[PDB]
Amino acid sequence: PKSYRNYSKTARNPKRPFEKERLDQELKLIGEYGLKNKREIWRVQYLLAKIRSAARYLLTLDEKSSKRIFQGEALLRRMVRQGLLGENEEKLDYVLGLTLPKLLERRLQTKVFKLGLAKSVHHAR
Amino acid sequence: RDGRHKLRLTGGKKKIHKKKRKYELGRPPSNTKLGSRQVHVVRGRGRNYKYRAIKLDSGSFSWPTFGISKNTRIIDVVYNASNNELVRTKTLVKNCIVVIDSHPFTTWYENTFGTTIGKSKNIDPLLLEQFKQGRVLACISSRPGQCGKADGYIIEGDELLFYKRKMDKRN
Amino acid sequence: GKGIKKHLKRVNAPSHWMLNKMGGQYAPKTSSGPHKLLESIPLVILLRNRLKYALTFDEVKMILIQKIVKVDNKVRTDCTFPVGLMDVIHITKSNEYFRLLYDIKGRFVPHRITNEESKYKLCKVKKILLRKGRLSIAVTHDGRSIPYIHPDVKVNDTVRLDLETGKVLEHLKFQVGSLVMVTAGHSVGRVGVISSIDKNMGTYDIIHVKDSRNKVFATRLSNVFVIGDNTKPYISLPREKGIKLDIIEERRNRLKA
RNA sequence: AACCUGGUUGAUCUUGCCAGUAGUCAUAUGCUUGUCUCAAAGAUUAAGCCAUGCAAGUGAAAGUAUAUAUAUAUAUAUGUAGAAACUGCGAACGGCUCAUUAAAACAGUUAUAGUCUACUUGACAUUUAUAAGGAUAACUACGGAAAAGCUGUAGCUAAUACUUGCAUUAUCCUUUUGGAUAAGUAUUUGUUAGAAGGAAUUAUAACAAAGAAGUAACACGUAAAGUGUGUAUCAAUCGAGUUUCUGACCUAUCAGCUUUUGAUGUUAGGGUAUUGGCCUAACAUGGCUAUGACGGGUAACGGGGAAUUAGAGUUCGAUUCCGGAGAGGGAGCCUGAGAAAUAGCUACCACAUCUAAGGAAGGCAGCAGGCGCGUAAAUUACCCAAUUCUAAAGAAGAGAGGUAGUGACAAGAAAUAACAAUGCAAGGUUUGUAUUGGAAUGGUGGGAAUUUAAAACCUUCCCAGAGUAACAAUUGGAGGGCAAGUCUGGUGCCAGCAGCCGCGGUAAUUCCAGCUCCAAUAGCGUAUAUUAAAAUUGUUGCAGUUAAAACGCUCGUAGUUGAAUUUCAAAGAAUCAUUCUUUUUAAAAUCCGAUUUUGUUACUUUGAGUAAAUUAGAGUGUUCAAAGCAAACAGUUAAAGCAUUGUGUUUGAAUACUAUAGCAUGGAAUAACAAAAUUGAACAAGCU
RNA sequence: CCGCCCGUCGCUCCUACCGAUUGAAAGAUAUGAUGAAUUGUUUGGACAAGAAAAAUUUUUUCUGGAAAAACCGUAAAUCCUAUCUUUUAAAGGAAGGAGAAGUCGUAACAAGGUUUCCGUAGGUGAACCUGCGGAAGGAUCAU
RNA sequence: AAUAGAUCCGUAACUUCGGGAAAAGGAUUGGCUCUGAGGACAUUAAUGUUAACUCAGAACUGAAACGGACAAGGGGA
Repeated sequence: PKSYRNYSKTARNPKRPFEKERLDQELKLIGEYGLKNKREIWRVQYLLAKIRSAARYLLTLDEKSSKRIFQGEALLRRMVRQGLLGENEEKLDYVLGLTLPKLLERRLQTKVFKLGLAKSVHHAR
Repeated sequence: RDGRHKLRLTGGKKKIHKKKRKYELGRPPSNTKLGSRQVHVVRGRGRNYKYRAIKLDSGSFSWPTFGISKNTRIIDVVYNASNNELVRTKTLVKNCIVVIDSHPFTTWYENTFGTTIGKSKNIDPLLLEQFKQGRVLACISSRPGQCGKADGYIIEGDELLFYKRKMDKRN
Repeated sequence: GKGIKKHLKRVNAPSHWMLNKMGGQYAPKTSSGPHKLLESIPLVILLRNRLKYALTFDEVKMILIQKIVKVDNKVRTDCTFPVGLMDVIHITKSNEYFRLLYDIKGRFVPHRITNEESKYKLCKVKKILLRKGRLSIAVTHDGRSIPYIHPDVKVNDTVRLDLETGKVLEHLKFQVGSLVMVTAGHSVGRVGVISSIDKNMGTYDIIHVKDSRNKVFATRLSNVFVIGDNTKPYISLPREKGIKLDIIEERRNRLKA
């Protein structure tokens, strides 16, 4: 009967819809990464919250515990492949500390603008 | 016809869904009288046949102190531990007490032992007197409503004394 | 009515069949036969999903119509035939011999075997029944009845069976040195040496089994299969050799390539 | 993301609620809507009523063919097929719905040493024979009835339909070998003996009685002897019926229920596939209950799960899977391995169809579709190509299922531009900003490749095809909460707005409009319900002098809670200065100076057994993502690997969770219980 | 304090309650009565086939057997009665809430002009008054 | 006129808690053949002799009738 393939939301509404400083920060990010909607930044911070929750749960676990010494390097290698952490990074505190612009730097439009090709981020989009 | 519609252990009434199933069944009883041998066939679960006897005259009967079974005929039914209506209407059931012909047993004793395996059992007088009469008391051991044949063993010793006292400080 | 069900939903199918969610609504319900549905695979999925010889159930039927594939050196044509825990599958057109076995991850794999080895199947006796005449029959995991077994054979032993003649060749006991393969637990697929046997009165008997790298795992007595003595397994094993690895260090050998 | 804000006042600090805020795989509805992917969908109310059509059939070696057609050497032998019909199997699966149901169903955990079990699989049998009997369909002829999946009579023929019925083996002894002896599968009865289980009235064996059903009077052809069909018993398997323990929402303005009418138990029987008050007869007076019985309510099918979660929790679960139940409501029954079956039958009730009026026929909570009900839900479409089931099993069917149609239920990605030069503003020749003016690209139309059962969609290619890129984005607001106007007209306590506080009586920042601005954005409002907010249900974690709230007081049972006390330390290696690892030290049984067990439970630690889907999570560039469970690698055209000339190779589909109850398991602490004196032992010797 | 504020009585609207009417309706149980269909058993007995004889026909017997009938049982359905549940009509009665500048008084808040309040009892147009015993939340923390 | 005896079942409002009450309202009843229960008395745990009608249950039976005549409440609001 019902289809067996799943689907999930990728964004979460902020709640407290009219914080002035939150709106200003969102507009700054939107304008300086040239993205069409704040739904997109909501997706980015939803993903960021996912990674952060995984990281803090792992940090709660004691060192050399099996769950930590499996999932920690799983997550760490995923972040390294994504380019979110550098070589000087080795621990989970840094993946806890990575931020929204650091996540946004990896979008295609930002990368192509940085490499050239398009002279504006909106041109890249 | 089995399982439900009763009261709970606490005395409460249980609501009834799940209308009656076939595997609960509950066939009507067979009031097996004694008469010309006639049995019917009941097709139980799995096409297994059950022989429902309605009338029997004869059957296998065992002298257990010798462990020898001979076919004889049932003359009467005289006692049954359950409802007293069963003996009055002369129905054969599993634990019924019957009177059977003892001539095959006496003839077998004469033929093998002589006179009137683990032989030389010395018999007993209470059963000897019954043999001399010619009719002997026996207890059914099969289920005529299930196997389709009445069959049992001669009672002797303390159980014979018990049943004789119960049938006839007495009336 | 409420007779026997004759359909299997895909998600209700056994997990080790590895059938995909979206690949239809039903799974092939294995026909009744030598092995339980849970501890066997139908040869339709054996040579459609594992060997990839057939792409559809109709192609499985196409293979089966010609009396090519033989299960225990005899021709099988039922599409949903339970192949079972361990036995030989001979495909004559391609001239290949398989033994059905368990990987360390608890899944059924056809392991390549030689023609010489394809005549030596192993059967785990499950019951010893004496019938009329004091004649003894061993009932094995294969659902097979072997009359006139050697009186030394016990209820948890195993016997090497010749497929051509259907006769026992030798038997294997269950001492603390007999190597076994676990069949249905968390440790399905592991091969060990049996460290100890604990026999609880009236409940499941547990056995602790020592691995090659000296790691011990416990299991229920009914879920083991004696394979050999301490010297060597009497059958060949898949490439993992029944050696399970910790997941944290399977990753390292996956990465090094 | 472990959050708060407006409102009682002249002002203040509280309690306290109202209101705001966000989510909802949560429903409806309003406005709006250019793409693609993904896909819920007559559950809520009416398990209400249904026109029509379809939804279970089946013959490729293998039961029965002079209906009939055909082809080879020549009326001969082979055949190939084959309508109908008999026979066999299936139709007890699937699909739908959630009415009933409150220890019932279900779930985890057992038992069946208390049972049944078709197909399939392995074993393997006992008390005229160169091949036995009638009797029937199809068919033929005569018919009846308005009508039906109605059928009478007469005549023949088959069968794997129905029914009869035809070696031999084993054992004792002199001792390869000679004579001798015996002959029932299940099932039932009586008397006995007795490879396993945890425990046997077990397997099995002997004796004495019965005794089914069978052991082929059947059909086609594989190695350069086979198969099909059928058959007794055992075993396996697909299952099923009962069954152990434990687990459920609200209600005491339900406190005593059950027991003639079986309630609880014993005995004997009947019945069943089997156990059982399941039923019967006799007997006894039991059984449950404030740890909530018995009742009532549920807008209650249960669970896997879902929403919301910092942690606890609260709410939901008709609905993919599993289990249960039902086919308008009841009841009864046939066949069958399996049904108390409903696209099977019988009857009653309620509906309801045809009728020539005599009689027939029905069950959409199957797929579409219609009426009704409603706030509330799609096509009387295509196909068996995939998944899988049934068959006489390749070849036929399947409204199962798949495909498309409707579809702003939800979910994911993502257009409505981007860029160069002056004028203007800001700044030491840097940013923003109306003009031009060329690129770029979808949306769209057409052809094609492709896809597909066919078609459509996606993708890809080729033609056209954007300047007011008219290829024109909306929804709701602008006093505070809460982002955004003391801007301009109209109205003037009216109209109206306003979730709350409030605005409106001529200057209305709040109504009706325009402009501008704000918010979210192909989406945005509204209503209802629910979660967080709510530490305003508080176990974590509330409050009770005065805000609501200590019984008037004491006794007191259930419940909850309960002082201390019984085996303590020393010594030795390794990180950094400490931390960490190891041995013994009373008594009783074990091993000839040493070899090894020493209450029960809770609790706690480890395991075992854990269906998937969902969840967490490992891997994997579906162009990303939602996803899925795949995939990856050399190859303008062949090296290498291995095989003794060819064969692609490497893989992955993990792990975790799966109660609180049950099984096993290490345990020193903390808790109980046990044992412990108006006395109770142990040892030695003698005695029975 | 020209503050605030209480109650009766008038008028309107809304909600709920009591209510004679042996009120009404729909359900659900239980007993009783009748009782379709049907398992089983028995009684049956249309005939359909056998065994005997005469050289087209007859008797007897064996099974097998359809209508039909009876009796236990399973038991639909209908009716009576009783009880319970839900909904509901109603003369009249008596509340609560809301509304409007209505009428009468001044109960409380100041020692509110008789301090207030509690329990109880009686009385009065209404707020209320009075008796008895209490409390300070009193207008007294005090020879 | 309607039952009306007896046994079994069931019994409301109201109430001064005693009643109402035989409330209301149901079922059964003959004959025959049986079954079961209820006592007293003596011998060295056990065996015999003997008596009332009183209940309960079951078959069978009949023109479905049985407190067969007699006798004998009508109830309810």
